[PDB]
Amino acid sequence: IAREDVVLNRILGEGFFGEVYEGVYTHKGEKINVAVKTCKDNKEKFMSEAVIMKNLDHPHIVKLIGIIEPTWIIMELYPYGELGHYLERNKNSLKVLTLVLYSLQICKAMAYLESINCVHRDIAVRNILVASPECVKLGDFGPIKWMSPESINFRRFTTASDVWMFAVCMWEILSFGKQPFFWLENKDVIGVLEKGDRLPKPDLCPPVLYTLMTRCWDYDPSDRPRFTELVCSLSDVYQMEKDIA
Ligand SMILES: CN(c1ncccc1CNc1nc(Nc2ccc3c(c2)CC(=O)N3)ncc1C(F)(F)F)S(C)(=O)=O
Repeated sequence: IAREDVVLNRILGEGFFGEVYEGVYTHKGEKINVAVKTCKDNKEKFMSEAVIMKNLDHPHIVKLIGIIEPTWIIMELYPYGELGHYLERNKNSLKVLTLVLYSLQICKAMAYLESINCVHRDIAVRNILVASPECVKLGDFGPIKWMSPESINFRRFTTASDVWMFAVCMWEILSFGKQPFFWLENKDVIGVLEKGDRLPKPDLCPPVLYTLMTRCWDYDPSDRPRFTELVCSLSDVYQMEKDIA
């Protein structure tokens, strides 16, 4: 990938390491809309996540097109934008079926990541991209109100703590993008969790799906479902909602 093959058109916004731009990438003459991540120990880490994304090849994880070793990461651009904002715009037209579909698609992403003990740390609707109305994609690697107790208290992140956060993300999806614990300030989140209080069931969320969510919010990380079991469960929730629809 040569920099002459990538034209920058506009700022997309501000990423962890530097600016993100949108532009177009052109070897067969096809014009491809891309997001270009840039970088102002953090350079090497910037590169590490890029190499990881280059090796990931999954339908529900954002696609890396190439890397320009001013180091640019050329990612596929999804113009629909973040899932959170997509949900709030279309909350009156979106059906429960589709919201379970989105959760299942991210869970398939996570299940793949789990199989290589790869902890993601930012499974949140703001970090999920809408590729099409029936396809969401998990964004780049990494939020007190999304984190498990053992991450808030001990800065420990495992696949089990990703499962907790995944259930927080499902809560966000079934809530059409509300922020978890928006009635709480950060300081009293862990206190609330220590007591055994959780997020309440969203109005549109089927009870079977909320039971699954509560299992992911087990204070004990060992008791939480694995992502492989969740995919089967949600596949099961999805087929049922589809039959009702
Ligand atoms: C805007 N930013 C993001 N916010 C949330 C998730 C992802 C990004 C940027 N990443 C991507 N962003 C997009 N598309 C996209 C997004 C957000 C909007 C738009 C398009 C239009 C818009 O108005 N907001 N497509 C692919 C990627 C990716 F991941 F593959 F590199 S930022 C804070 O500047 O980093």
